[PDB]
Amino acid sequence: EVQLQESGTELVKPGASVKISCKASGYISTDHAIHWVKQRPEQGLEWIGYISPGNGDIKYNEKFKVKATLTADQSSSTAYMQLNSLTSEDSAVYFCKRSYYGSSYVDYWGQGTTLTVSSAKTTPPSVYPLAPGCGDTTGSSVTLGCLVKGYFPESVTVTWNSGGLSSSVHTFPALLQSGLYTMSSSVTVPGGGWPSATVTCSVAHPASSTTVDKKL
Amino acid sequence: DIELTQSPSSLSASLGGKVTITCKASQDIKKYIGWYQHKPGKGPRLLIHYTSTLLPGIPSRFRGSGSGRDYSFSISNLEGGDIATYYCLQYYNLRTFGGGTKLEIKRADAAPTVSIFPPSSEQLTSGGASVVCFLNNFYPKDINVKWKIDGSERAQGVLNSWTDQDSKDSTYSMSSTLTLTKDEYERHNSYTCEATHKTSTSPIVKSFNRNEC
Ligand SMILES: CCCC[C@H](NC(=O)CCC(=O)O)P(=O)(O)Oc1ccccc1
Repeated sequence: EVQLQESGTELVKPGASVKISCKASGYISTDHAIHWVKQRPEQGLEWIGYISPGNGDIKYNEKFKVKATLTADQSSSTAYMQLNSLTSEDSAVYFCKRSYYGSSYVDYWGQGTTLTVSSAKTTPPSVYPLAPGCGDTTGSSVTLGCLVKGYFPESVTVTWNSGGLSSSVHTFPALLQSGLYTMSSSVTVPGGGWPSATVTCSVAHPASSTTVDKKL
Repeated sequence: DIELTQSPSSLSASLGGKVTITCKASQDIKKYIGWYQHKPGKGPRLLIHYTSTLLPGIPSRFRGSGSGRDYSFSISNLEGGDIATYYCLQYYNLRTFGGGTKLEIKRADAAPTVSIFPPSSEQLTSGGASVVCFLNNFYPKDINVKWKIDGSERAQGVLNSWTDQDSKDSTYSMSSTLTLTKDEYERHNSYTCEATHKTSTSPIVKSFNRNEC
């Protein structure tokens, strides 16, 4: 039906230039202008500009005039946005959407492209076990953790106890430490003293091929 | 271009009551403003256009109003499922969105169960030491956690990240890691995690005595 299909994740080095697409199927490309919208980490949306494939005018956010170049390949109904001089600040999700006219039923947005911009290369995560030490332990519950330290790029799945311990798993979002990503999780299990089923955290990082199972 | 101030960002709503978001423009924008909903996971869903005109399928508990520069968005019954960010979007002259209202569900205050974790031996053999202090299940979001060595407040090395609000409990948890080099770590013994949180006047301090217990 009407779809705006976007380019897959672009991982790229600072200073470079990227070109991201919006493949407009299911309707007549020249009918609606394509706007591109920027989605900021944690919160916020920023309009970049639009290209109308009909009369051909493009209008940009003043703020993006030098950063973005908007274009459309009319023959294939693919509109592309190019981003010049990628700083780390352009890490973001970018979306294209066809304009909404009058009172139409639904507003069509693309699925977005994530651009993570950096000079780092693929690195397997360094996993370490976190278990409470000798702090009395004569009661309460126990909280066990695993520190997924230093990896690139984002994508790490920390399955607890090969799925068994779904109970209350907190998984804290990853943040950048010195150029790589660090992240962690915690499970709390019923009362004191976990030693019975070798609890195990298992973290996997797709781009690498890594499967670490730290139990002890 | 026209600026569009929108407030609040964060609203703690109780499920069952109403929320009133507001966007004030820099020029008169002639009722050309729209309101979007943006949950995690999906692209923004349009809710209202040209100030008051609801969308096909959008419920009438959502309502929109306003005229010159001032405009308001209203959700009469906050439903478990309206927890999203709402941006407004003028289009009287190019397009400009408001910063957004992140809604979260308001609930009883609850105090954090703190834990501190020593370096894992394997991290030491690598040459590093991250001490990690978990602050699980509290409300509200605000917690100020201090890291101390032998009573000495260390602030660099500290990495902090919070969990999203848990669907089935409505608390938030936090993780705090202090990354130090093997040497710095071996020259000190006490490491202290100190949460200053609304639920209690006195700071929640937790310390572990290095290795020997
Ligand atoms: C509030 C809906 C009005 C949509 C705008 N459309 C009109 O201004 C067209 C005239 C008409 O109502 O017929 P547009 O989709 O271009 O702006 C954007 C730009 C970026 C994201 C979302 C919408």
